[PDB]
Amino acid sequence: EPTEKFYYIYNEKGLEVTITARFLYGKKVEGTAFVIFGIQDGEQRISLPESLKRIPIEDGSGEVVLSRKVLLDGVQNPRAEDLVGKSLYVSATVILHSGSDMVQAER
Amino acid sequence: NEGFTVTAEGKGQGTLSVVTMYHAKAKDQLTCNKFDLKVTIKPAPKNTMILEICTRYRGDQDATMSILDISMMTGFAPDTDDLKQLAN
Repeated sequence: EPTEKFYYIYNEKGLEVTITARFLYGKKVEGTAFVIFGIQDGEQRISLPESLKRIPIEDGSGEVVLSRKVLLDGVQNPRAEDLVGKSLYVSATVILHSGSDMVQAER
Repeated sequence: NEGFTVTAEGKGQGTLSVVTMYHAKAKDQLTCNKFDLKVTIKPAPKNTMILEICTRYRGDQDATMSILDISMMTGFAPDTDDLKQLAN
């Protein structure tokens, strides 16, 4: 659940993503998470290798930030206005400390 | 799976096709696809042994983030200090 359902183009703070993982039966979870930010332009999906961040999830909560520099440099074009009209997606993978299984949740 | 006879009559043309779904034997299947792994276990020089992992990637470029899940034998524990050096 991102804090805002958008990304301001001039926001120097950058996109912020909050991971909230919980067990099905109402108990909190502990483990580690994987986040990768991809830019979706219609049917064309472009990935950002340098945005891969290994964040530890504590009490079913965690955060990760994409600095605007990474978004600008990931695409070859350094222009800003061209990015208007596109979309981003988050492909989060959560893994237990036990290593039982992992779930790929994508927004 | 058996042979059958086709009988057609009347005006018009139609497309008749037969597709058979079967489970075929694999050829040169690699259970360790894209990941060549080599575990070497040796006795140490309380009972303890030195455990070694040698890993490699089959791709052209260096692989992305990888995970080494380890589930040791019954009644075994990792050495604390070794994990301390491996952590930092």
